[PDB]
Amino acid sequence: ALNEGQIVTLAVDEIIETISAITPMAQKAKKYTPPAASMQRSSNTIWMPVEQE
Amino acid sequence: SPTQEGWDLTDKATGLLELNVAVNMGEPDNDFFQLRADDLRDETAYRRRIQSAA
Repeated sequence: ALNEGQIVTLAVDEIIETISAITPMAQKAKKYTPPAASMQRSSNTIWMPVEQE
Repeated sequence: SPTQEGWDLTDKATGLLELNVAVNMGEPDNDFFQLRADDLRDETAYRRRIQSAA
């Protein structure tokens, strides 16, 4: 009784809700997005800057 | 000033000491650094760099 679009929509919605609820610690840590956007090369060894002194 | 008591105070305002303290501002405190492309790519990274400087 489920068509393909509803399958995709319900699956994505449930994944998002469940991951965002039962993960309190991952939400407290800072989120970083690297501009590299590599493709299936284990990404890269992304070298992240640290605050200057 | 010393205690000034009585109706007549002749030549008692004069002679009081006025003392000063000196401050030397000197030279400014600088934070001289380079702004790179990753700092200027968006507002948040630039704010992070400027926050680190300040």
